[PDB]
Amino acid sequence: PQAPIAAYKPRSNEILWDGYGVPHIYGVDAPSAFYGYGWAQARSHGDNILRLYGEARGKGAEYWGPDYEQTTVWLLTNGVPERAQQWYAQQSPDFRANLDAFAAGINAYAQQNPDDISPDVRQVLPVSGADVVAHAHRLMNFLYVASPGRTLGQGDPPDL
Amino acid sequence: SNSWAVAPGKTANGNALLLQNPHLSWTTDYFTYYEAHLVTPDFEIYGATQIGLPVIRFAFNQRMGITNTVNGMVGATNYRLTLQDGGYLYDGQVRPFERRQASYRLRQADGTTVDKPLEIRSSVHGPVFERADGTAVAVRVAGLDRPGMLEQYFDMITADSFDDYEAALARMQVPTFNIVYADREGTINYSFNGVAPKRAEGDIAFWQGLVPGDSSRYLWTETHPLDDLPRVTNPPGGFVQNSNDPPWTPTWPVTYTPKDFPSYLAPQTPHSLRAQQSVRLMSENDDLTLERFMALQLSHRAVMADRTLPDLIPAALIDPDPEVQAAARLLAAWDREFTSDSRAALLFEEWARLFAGQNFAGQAGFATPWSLDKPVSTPYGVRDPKAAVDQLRTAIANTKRKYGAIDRPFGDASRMILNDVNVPGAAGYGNLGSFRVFTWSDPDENGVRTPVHGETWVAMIEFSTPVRAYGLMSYGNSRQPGTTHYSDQIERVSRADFRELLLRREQVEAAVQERTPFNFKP
Repeated sequence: PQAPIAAYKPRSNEILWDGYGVPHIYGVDAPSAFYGYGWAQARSHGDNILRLYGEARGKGAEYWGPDYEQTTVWLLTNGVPERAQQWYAQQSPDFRANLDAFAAGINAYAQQNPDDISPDVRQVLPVSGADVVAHAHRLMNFLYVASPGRTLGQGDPPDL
Repeated sequence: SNSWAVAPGKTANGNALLLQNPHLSWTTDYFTYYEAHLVTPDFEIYGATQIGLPVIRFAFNQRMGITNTVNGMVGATNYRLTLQDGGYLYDGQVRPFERRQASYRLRQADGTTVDKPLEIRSSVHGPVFERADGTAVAVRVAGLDRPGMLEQYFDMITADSFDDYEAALARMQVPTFNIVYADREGTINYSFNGVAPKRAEGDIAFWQGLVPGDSSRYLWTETHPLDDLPRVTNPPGGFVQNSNDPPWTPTWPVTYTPKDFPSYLAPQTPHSLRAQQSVRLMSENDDLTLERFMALQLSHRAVMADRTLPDLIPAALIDPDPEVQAAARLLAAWDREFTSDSRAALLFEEWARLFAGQNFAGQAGFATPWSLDKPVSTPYGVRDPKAAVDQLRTAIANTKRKYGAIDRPFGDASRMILNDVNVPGAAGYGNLGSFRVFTWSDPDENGVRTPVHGETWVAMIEFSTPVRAYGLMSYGNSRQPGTTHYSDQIERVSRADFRELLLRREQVEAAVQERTPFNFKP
């Protein structure tokens, strides 16, 4: 039974990015790697991440007006933001710390590079572990499983 | 989306192979994928995931990997309520709603907010919405008590063994998706995963429609555990697959049938021609290398032309219109591959739009209907060739109007364009048989079209020691304004020139172009 190659043991926290902008995040422990990952995602997709986290808070209509209002009504009516706070508290201690670290990484990216964050989404910062849980909740249960279109009797999302 | 896992016995070198190949919109923000590599002293994960997710759904490492496709697990019910006397009828008697006065703020054009009230009503079923047409619908979503979705994925993708993988999967915290697994020890697995309500009656279509909201008869309360769901591990055929087909040919020969499961879990509809190709490409090939595995992934066959052109062409050559006759000869001489240089493909698509509907999934035009007894060779034939020739007449006109001619090269109309990169297209619509998918948009005024959806993250992994993996991301790793990493992979995609995915520290150090020291002080 051949064993795999020796696992790398990181001695410092660093992102080594390659020439296509792929981050290789090395952490001395789990929370450090999650923080690095949050930082990297904020660098690569920061604006749209903040916008989505804003929506999953129930705050789309408040932050960005009418175009975001029907999603706000869907998510508030289905209790998504409060349920996310519940699920966040119901995490295991260890995994909650990874989620907090991911959110801290986002916040730290934005704090050290405020020029990279679009004006319209700055009001979303700071983000929390619960925000991360909430977007995942909206995505799985209230986009994939239960879509507004199926319940409300509308149409299917952007292609054509 | 496509997904393949191949067992060691079906390969030349003896190492399992995995294909990750999700198809989603190239524009929808929450569907945008991101590639990354996380390494700590205790775990390593490489792969892609939707932005804003802190765990990698399409992951692999030196020991194992997974991939996902949409299965449509019916995890919610929409109930039609019968309103009466300010309440709703339920088990003979009027029952009042739970009602809660909430509110939210709405941004105004001048940058201020106004406070807007929002009543939230629930029946026993769940929250109540009113459709425009006046129907009161209560929605009941399963699995609202499953807080561990992210951690389940995290434990699945860092599993020390298949047994640990399965134990995590078995928590039922991930509410949907087909999930395919493979590892360096040689195990492959397919699971039709999700949180599915236990119900005592009704097939899937009944539970996808509006279910009566006036009786506890239809009020489910429990959900199925993992071992009630279609699954396949290390099957005799040496592979598993799913290309969004119902879970009834996840391998070949099969290991179960629809009768073996409750009829509300998955449909028993005809498998797409892409799904049929998925099965053929794995089953008909033996002694697979990673190189051959990758070549097979690029398959772009107009399978529906295989099923229809034998009947359509001679019928069309009978027609007195010289243009229809010429359309028939052009189609007859085509090798039935969606290549850049194909002069017939665009015209064939337009014919198929009419023959099989705008989504190409229509069955009524075929002479021989689909059957699970011949799941990769039906449906077949043209039922009414005279009608189909009329469809070709119309399609000729449509083709000329959209593209300027009946024989414009496929890759001249079909382009992949990101920022200032503009490269020739190939492959196409899944429902026509193309395994590699590019769901081409409608053309602009000049007949140019681009992918709205299709290949996004694509990776193929051999679980040798060390592992060997290749991949591309159609739309790059960044979408932030000004990034050099949005349009920098699409030219490679146009040539199927895959990047070696770099997991070993020495490879990473050789490829490094930027270093971000960080530290996290809780």
